[PDB]
Amino acid sequence: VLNFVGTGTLTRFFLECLKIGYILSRSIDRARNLAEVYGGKAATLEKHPEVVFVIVPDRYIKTVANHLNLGDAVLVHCSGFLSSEIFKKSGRASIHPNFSFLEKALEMKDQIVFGLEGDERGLPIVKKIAEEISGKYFVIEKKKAYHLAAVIASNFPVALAYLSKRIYTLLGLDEPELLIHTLMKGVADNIKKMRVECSLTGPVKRGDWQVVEEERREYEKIFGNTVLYDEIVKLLREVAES
Amino acid sequence: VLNFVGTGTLTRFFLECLKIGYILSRSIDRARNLAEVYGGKAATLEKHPEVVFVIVPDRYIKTVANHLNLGDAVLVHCSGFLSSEIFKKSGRASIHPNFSFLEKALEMKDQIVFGLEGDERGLPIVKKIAEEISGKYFVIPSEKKKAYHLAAVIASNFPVALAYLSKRIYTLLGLDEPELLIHTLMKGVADNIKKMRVECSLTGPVKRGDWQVVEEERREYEKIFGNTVLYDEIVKLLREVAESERR
Ligand SMILES: NC(=O)C1=CN([C@@H]2O[C@H](COP(=O)(O)OP(=O)(O)OC[C@H]3O[C@@H](n4cnc5c(N)ncnc54)[C@H](OP(=O)(O)O)[C@@H]3O)[C@@H](O)[C@H]2O)C=CC1
Ligand SMILES: NC(=O)C1=CN([C@@H]2O[C@H](COP(=O)(O)OP(=O)(O)OC[C@H]3O[C@@H](n4cnc5c(N)ncnc54)[C@H](OP(=O)(O)O)[C@@H]3O)[C@@H](O)[C@H]2O)C=CC1
Repeated sequence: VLNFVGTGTLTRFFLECLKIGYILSRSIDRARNLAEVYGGKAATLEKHPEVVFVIVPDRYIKTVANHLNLGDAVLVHCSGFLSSEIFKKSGRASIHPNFSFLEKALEMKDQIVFGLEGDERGLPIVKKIAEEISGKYFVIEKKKAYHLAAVIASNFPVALAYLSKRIYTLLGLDEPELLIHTLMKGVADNIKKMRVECSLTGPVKRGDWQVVEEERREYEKIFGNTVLYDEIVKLLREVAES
Repeated sequence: VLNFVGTGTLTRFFLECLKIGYILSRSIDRARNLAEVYGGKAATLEKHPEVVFVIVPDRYIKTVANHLNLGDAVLVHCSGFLSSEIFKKSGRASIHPNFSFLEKALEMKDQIVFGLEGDERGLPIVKKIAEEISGKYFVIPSEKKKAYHLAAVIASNFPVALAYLSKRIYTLLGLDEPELLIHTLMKGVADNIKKMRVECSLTGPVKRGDWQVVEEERREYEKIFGNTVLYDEIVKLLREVAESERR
C-alpha cells in the first residue's frame, strides 16, 4: 500500500509506474491534485498510514519522517547520499533512481538503474519496487561516492551546457539550446558506444596545443579566469592518454 | 556551381544533398569514384576550377588552397576553428556543420545548425546552402570563430571529463558496465536541454540547497581525486544556474 509524502515529480514518476495509500504534501491542494490522477488521499496533517516514501529535499527527509510517526509501515527514501538508517527504526530502505527529473523523459524507466540498501524488511521491498520498473539495480557505506558519481554525471554537465550557452548567447545565437543539445547528446551516446577512453575527440585529443592555448585566452576573456578550463584539459589528457 | 577538394566523408555529404564540376583528391581513383557517384573529374594536378569547397584537415586548408591556383571562384572551408580569412582572397567564406560524420546518420540533416562566416559576397553563397540543407544557422564575425569553437568544445569534449570522473568512481565501487549507467545519467540531461532552457535542467542537491551533501560530497571528492578544484568550480556555477531561476 505505497504511501508517498512528497508532492512534486518523482513521486509522480513512481505513482505513474506502481499504480496506493496516502499522498501527502504541505498543502492538500497539491496532494489532492495528484491522488486524483493516480488515486489516494492527502495532508501533512493526515491520517495514520502503514511503505512510506518521503520524497522531499535531503535535509528534510529525516525530520519530515520523525514527525508523522504512525501506523506500522516500512520507511523509505530516494536520496542516494543518505542511508535509511537515518530513520533509525524498523524496516528501513533507500531507493535511488540514477536519473534527473522532465517527468516525460523519465518515462523511459527500463533504462534507469537503482541504488538499493536497507535492512530486514526494507531491502527486499525496494528490490521488488526496483524490479517492477526497470531491470536491475545495485546495492551499497559507499553511499557517498556512489552518489557523488551521479552528481558529476547528471548535475555537473549542466555547468558545461550553461558555460557553452553563455558564450553562444554573447555570439548572437538567440536560442542555442537546440545546438548545445545536439552536441551534448552526441557525447552522451558516444560515451556509451565507445567506453570513455576511446570516446574522446577535439583539440587536446589530437595535439593541436596551439588551439588549446589560444582557447585558454578566449576562455579567460569571456569569463574571468581559466580554472575550470585548465581543470577539464588536465582531465581530458588523462582520458586522451588511455 | 560546386567543385570540391578532398574526398572526405564530409564532401560525400554536401554532394549527396545538393545534386557539380571537378572533385580533387591526391588519388585519381578516389576523385574518380565520387565523380562516378555524383559527377565531376579529378587530380590535384587538376584542370582549372572556378566555388571551391576545401574540405580537408584544418591543417592543410590554407596551403592546399594556395596550391589550387584557379580563377574566379569563391573559396570556403568547414573548419570549426579556422576562419575563412585564412584564405586571404576577395571571395571567401566558412561553413561549419555542428555534427559528427556515420554517413547516413546524416539523415539527421534537417537538424544541423550551421556556423557560417564568409566574405561580403562569399557569405550569401554559404548562407544559401545552409538554408537548403537545413534552415538552421547563424553568421558570426571572422574575429569570433575561436570563441564559437571554444563553445563547441565545452559542449562536445568537456563532458567526457565528467564521464571519466564518474566511471572512475563506479569502478572503485566495482560496477559492471559503468558507461551504461553514465549514459543514462547524462542523456537525461542531454535531451531535456532540447525541450527546455539549459538552466531549467539542473536538478541536483545544490539546486535543492542541500548544502549538507554539497559539502560532504566535496570532502568525498577530495578523498577520491586528491583535490577539489574541479568540484568547487562546477558547484560555484551550478549555485549560479540555480539562483538565476530565483528570479
Ligand atoms: N533531483 C535529483 O537530481 C534527484 C533527487 N532524488 C532524491 O529525491 C528526493 C527529493 O528530490 P527533488 O526532486 O529535489 O525534490 P523537490 O525539491 O522538487 O521536492 C518538492 C517536494 O518536497 C517537499 N518539500 C519542500 N520543502 C519542504 C520542507 N521544508 N519540508 C517538507 N517537505 C518539503 C514539497 O512540499 P509540497 O508538496 O508541500 O510543496 C514537495 O513535496 C531527495 O531525497 C533526493 O536525494 C533522486 C533522484 C534524483
Ligand atoms: N569530421 C567532422 O565531423 C567535421 C569536419 N569539419 C571540417 O571539415 C574539414 C575536413 O575535416 P575532416 O573530417 O578531418 O577530414 P578527413 O580527414 O576525412 O578528410 C580527408 C580528405 O582530406 C584530404 N587530405 C588529408 N590530408 C591531406 C594532405 N596532407 N594534403 C591534401 N589533402 C589531404 C584527403 O585526401 P584525398 O583527397 O587525397 O583522399 C581527403 O580527401 C576541416 O576543415 C574540419 O574542420 C567540420 C565539421 C565536422
